[PDB]
Amino acid sequence: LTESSTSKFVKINEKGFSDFNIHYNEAGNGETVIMLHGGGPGAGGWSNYYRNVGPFVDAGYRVILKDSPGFNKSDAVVMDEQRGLVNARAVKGLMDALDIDRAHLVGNSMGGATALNFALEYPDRIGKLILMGPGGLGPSMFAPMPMEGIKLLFKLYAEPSYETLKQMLQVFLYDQSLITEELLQGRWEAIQRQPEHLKNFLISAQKAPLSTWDVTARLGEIKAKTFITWGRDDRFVPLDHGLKLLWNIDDARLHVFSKCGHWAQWEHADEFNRLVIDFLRHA
Amino acid sequence: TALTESSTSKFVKINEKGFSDFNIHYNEAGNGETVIMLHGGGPGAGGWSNYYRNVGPFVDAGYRVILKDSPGFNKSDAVVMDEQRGLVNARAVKGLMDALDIDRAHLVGNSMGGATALNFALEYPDRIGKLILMGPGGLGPSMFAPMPMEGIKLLFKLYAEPSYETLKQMLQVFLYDQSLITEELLQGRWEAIQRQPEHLKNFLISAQKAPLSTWDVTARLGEIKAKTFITWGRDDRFVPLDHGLKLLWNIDDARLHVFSKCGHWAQWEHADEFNRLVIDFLRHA
Amino acid sequence: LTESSTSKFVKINEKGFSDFNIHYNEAGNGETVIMLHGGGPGAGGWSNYYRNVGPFVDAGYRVILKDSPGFNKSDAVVMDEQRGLVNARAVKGLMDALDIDRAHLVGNSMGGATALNFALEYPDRIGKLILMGPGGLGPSMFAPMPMEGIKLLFKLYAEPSYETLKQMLQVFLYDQSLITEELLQGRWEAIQRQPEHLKNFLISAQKAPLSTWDVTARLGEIKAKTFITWGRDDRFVPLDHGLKLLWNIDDARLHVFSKCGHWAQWEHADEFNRLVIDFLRHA
Amino acid sequence: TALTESSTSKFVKINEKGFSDFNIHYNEAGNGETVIMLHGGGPGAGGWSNYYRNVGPFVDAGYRVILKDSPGFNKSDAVVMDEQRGLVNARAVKGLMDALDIDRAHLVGNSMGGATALNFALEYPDRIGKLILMGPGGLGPSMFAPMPMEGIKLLFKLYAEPSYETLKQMLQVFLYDQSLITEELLQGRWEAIQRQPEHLKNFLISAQKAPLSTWDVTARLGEIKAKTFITWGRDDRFVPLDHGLKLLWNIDDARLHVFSKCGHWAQWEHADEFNRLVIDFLRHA
Repeated sequence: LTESSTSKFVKINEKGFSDFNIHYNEAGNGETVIMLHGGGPGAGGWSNYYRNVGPFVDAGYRVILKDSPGFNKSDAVVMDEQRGLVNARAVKGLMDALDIDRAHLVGNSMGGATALNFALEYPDRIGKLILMGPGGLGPSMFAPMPMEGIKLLFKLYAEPSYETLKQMLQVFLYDQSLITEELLQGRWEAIQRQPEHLKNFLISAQKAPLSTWDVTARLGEIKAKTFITWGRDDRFVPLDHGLKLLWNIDDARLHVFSKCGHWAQWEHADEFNRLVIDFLRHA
Repeated sequence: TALTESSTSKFVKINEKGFSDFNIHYNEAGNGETVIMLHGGGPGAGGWSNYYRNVGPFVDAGYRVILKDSPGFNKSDAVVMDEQRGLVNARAVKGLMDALDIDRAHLVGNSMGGATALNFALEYPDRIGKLILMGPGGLGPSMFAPMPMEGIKLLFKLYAEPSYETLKQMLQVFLYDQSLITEELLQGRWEAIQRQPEHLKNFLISAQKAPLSTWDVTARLGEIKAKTFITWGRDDRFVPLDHGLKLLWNIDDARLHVFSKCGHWAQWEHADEFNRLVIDFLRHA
Repeated sequence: LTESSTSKFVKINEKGFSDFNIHYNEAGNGETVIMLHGGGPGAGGWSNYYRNVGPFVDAGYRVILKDSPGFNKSDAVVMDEQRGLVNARAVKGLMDALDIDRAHLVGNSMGGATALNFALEYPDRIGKLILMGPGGLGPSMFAPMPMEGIKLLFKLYAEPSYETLKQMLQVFLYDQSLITEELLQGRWEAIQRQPEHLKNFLISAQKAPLSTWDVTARLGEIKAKTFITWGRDDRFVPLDHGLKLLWNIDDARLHVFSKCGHWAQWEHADEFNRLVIDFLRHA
Repeated sequence: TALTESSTSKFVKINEKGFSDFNIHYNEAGNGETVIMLHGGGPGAGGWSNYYRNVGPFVDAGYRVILKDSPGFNKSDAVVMDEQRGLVNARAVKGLMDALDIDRAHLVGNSMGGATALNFALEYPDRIGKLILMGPGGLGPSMFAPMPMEGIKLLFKLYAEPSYETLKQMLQVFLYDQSLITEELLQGRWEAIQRQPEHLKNFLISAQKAPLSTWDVTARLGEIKAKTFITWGRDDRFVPLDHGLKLLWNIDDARLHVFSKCGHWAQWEHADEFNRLVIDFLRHA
């Protein structure tokens, strides 16, 4: 499987979306599993889950790596509401235009916020819920905020540069040796590729700061089976939020990887894949 | 042969520091890599009672499974210990391995058994494979839970004043869903208490000689190089959830899994999930 | 100062209150400080703050030890709403009939929930906010619930007895030697004195379980200077809620006493008094 | 005499384990019970710089205040240490007390100074009065914060590549309200770095000989009998808030106070509150 071989597009229509073009990568048959990427500059479906797409399709699943509105190859956009909620509406739209009643969700950071919102708004359209360091869960009980990674994230959005990108990555990953010239230059080009997304993201932040993302109060509503994962060494989202989800979502479980940053499905792809696939198959 | 408590029941004499021709009872089945499961420290605890929902699946997965009765518990010989139990128990595990010609073994440890497993990993690093901890005890104070915790108070109350009712109360506190307690579970455990009364008295004499605080091996966790899998019940009223974090941060290569709607016994209350997760860990980690 | 010498009554009129008689103990002149008791059987204004009333009045404060509706000498009542909110309405009523525009609040357990609700509903009628192991803050991130103390609390309400009372007290206090025959028999008589309160409390619990008490979502609204105290060894309310309040209430501080149960103002009266009086005078 | 940095500036030669006629600089004023305040470990740290917002109020409250410059910092003599700094610094505090005929002293310690105070309480229990800890360092891993923390990364970066800009960045990370940084605070600290460059190099050589991990005295906290007051900034990006809990649970008689909207320096960013709380503790605890 490759980026282009799975590259596809589709227009959607929802509350705040009218003939909006959404990009994504598809492969495999069976139950549908929609993986949602984070909110960092240059983020995208394939770039974030290219190490999970293969194993999951083999496991007999229909994998869809979706590009959220205002990211990668999906159309640009400015949001007046918390991205979590808006992103979820975009998800429903993609499954409607594509005719998909049920879908398993896998979401990291912004993707996790999106997944949480989707489960709250459309509980009848979601299968199992998988969260990897989801964002927008309010204050941490131990970590000063904004967290290290968040400060670098906004810094990168407001003042894009190779240097700042690297600094963000060094804080993004636990094992510094994983930061290669290929990875650096790779995402570097992605950011410069579509600057409009960077500015639009910042404008949206103005309209809806992270505080409008906190859906903690509605966690008791989610009834979908949930699997929470966290990198023990995540400098972007607080580890204690993993406990928050574990205690407030009726049926959930928590798995924490050691020597792991904010990119668990990538830094510990093998264990992540085995765990989630096992979770989807037997849970 | 059918796999039952009786069909798997065996005994072996061990020799090690503090042990001379000491009889250890255990339940064994299967062939392949060795997995020794170590039980908790409550009155009436034993290998079979702790792990009867796990032995079958592990054997079927291709492992040689040994459910060991630690010294001073169930069918193993009686003893009054003057040293911390985790260390003494660890010496017993080595003694059993030596006696059965087992070079290396994966360890699964619950509570006292978890402390035992940690001591084993520290004292005999070349004799252990992977390390599985299920709510290990003796790791010192909690950063959030007042101590002694509910489960510990009932454990000591049962040791001093054994009764069927107090046993039921302790089991209830150790669970998330108290309705899961069966008449058969209670009866089996009550019989273990009634039929080996000396173990309760000896445990208390031992506890006075070596308080639970002497079980704390936190300071040496950084020495453990065995790949470790830590499991905890989100609703454990016996040992503190934050100790799972303590282990996750201090042991070099570990991962932590917390089960929701689960009391202290993750291996029992969430047996299927526990079995799948641990077997996957042993096979692919 | 004594119980009777400060014993007083007063009728109030609020949303769910019409000519409702509220009891309390008063002494001293100056700024008004209203202390609210916990929700355990036999609880009451004087019985819970008799070690703090003296020092505070001397500090130049007008101290009012209020009996919440359905407790001690105040009229009986059955609530259909979370007690925190109802209790706050009773507080406003007491200050209205008594003509008190501003008041400093000191609340333990149920009293803390009451204080939080009052600050949220009537922010223009509160001075400084002092919380001591306040209840109704949702799930704990570490403590299994119901907590040890809560189980004994309900056990005592449903099946009143000398034995259960003692067991509750042993879990209520850190230092077991403080449990004397005088204290035991003392509160024992108080409980049996008015059984109607016990049954009414249980009925109210049916109408509004602890889940309707969680006002966490509105903590960001409180602007009153807040002082949070917690017993390190509290087996009734989770220590991590102290951090919850510290992070969500704009201007707060946290003090944790070691070797201390769920009755901080009593178990560590001297330090508690110095700290809070200093807080009221200089904060 | 007016109380200024210069008017309080003094020097004393000390003799102790590892010290022979070693010159220690300190700032002193007041009379009464002795309170020795120990500074943090960042480049340019010193007694006056750490505590100039506290010395006046403490002296006015009736205490003899000594703001000590630890070995290898500010105006005290240079040194390359091969043992953990907290212990070596503690020996220096005793040396200073012996040289000045001070029998017992209350200690206030920030960061490295907090580690120093803990070591002092452990090694010389009969020479300490009350113990005040303000964000003490070297207490091992955090149960929640990834390490090294932001403040630690900047501290080591400044030690290796000193610059005014990196100094400002470090100070910003150590505060909650970054706008509180003044030109005078930065200039004073920058001068301490520029005028004693050897301290930065010696600190790094010392750190290689005795990593921060050797500073961890967690295992002995139960030995401390001094009444202890632990203070922490809720927004400390240098040392973890949960270590405040660690101290609260392991030290026999302690209390914990956490300031909101406060970075690492509770004594500086919330000076008035800190002064009132600590003075009340020394007087009535």
